[PDB]
Amino acid sequence: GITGTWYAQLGSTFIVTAGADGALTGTYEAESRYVLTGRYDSAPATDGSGTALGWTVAWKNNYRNAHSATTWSGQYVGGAEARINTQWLLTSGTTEANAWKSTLVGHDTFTKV
Amino acid sequence: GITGTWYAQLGSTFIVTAGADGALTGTYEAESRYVLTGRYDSAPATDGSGTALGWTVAWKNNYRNAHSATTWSGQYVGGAEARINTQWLLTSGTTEANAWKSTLVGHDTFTKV
Amino acid sequence: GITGTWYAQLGSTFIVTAGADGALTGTYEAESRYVLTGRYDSAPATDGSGTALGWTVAWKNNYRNAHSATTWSGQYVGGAEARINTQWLLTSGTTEANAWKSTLVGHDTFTKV
Amino acid sequence: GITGTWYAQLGSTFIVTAGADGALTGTYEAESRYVLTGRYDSAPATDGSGTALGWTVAWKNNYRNAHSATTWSGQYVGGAEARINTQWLLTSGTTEANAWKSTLVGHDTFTKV
Repeated sequence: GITGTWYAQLGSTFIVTAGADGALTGTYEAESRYVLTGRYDSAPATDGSGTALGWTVAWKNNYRNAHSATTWSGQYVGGAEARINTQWLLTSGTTEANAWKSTLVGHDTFTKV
Repeated sequence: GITGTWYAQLGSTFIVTAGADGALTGTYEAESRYVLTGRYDSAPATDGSGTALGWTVAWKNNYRNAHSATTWSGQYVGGAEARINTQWLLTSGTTEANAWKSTLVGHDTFTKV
Repeated sequence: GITGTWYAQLGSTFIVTAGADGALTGTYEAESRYVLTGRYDSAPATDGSGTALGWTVAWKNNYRNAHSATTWSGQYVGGAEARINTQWLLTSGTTEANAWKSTLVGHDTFTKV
Repeated sequence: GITGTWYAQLGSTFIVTAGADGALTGTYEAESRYVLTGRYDSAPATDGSGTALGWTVAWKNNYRNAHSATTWSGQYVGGAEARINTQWLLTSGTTEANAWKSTLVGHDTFTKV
């Protein structure tokens, strides 16, 4: 259900493998490819509710470093129109005095199509 | 700097290893111990700003399953009074109609002491 | 531009008056009608960016009291397909020990249609 | 309980009047003084839980305009060490393409002292 390629409304793509142990591993997109890691409920309830998950990307790679990281929190909904609904937080490293403006909040939805 | 044991203001403890590759691995606390995974800026700026990081915990283990997950986003600040400042999002798996009440937001600070 | 009736994707409706002073006043929907109050940028930039605003609703009225309140933060975008894009926080009054689970985060978009 | 002067951990001050109707009116601090408006639970539960409230400030005044607004969501806790605990969202007006980076999230605590 979760393993495979997902597309965000804006162009971004993520490729992920969901292990039997509750692990998420993959990449977020060559100068713009980045490593991701996360966890998920490997035994969800059967009564129709979604499957909880989360993952992180640090924005550094062989070609650039933005000195920041994003975390996504949300749930997988199965079916014909499968989707992953998230909210995210983006934190940048800052000095002592600019800490208050260090974190962005947003949201996103991913589909298979 | 980041490897080691951290304590949250409320009692929670987390033990983490920061790899050379930008990886975070460890545990969050036996019936209450859980696996965590994340990423961090392995080459931060030198001008005094903090080090960006994030991690995820799925709330399932050999003893219980709360059908949910938490993600933490924030930064490490070094020195004599080292600390990690975060904001977090907690998502539970829900039905279609209760999705709107699915996600909590909060914050936390961790110290070495 | 902002004065008038707005509809949320789920059925909710809000009626608002934007004063010359930067004030927002109106109602959010008879047992389910509630008073709202807010503020907005009464002199936005001309270069195409949106108009910042925010408002609050306390969930008490002559017929019920849910001991909570929601605040919306976002921006107005003008044109043929005018819209207001927000993120919101919902806080409930809690005891000392359950404070950590006191606040929900979500998002919403409103249209004229 | 709520009427009066409150001080944030960083220097900011806010002066507010809580009406019998569930209204909040006041100012947030002369070139740096701004109008605020909000709402609160005028009949909270008696079992010890806090009193839910929210307010908004638009960052424009006779001396400057930052084309943005902040909303605060949280609760009042009474007693000898009275306090107001909040989380806030700050939205700036942006173009179509920079919308994703438009909103900051943070937190704050206010005291009487």
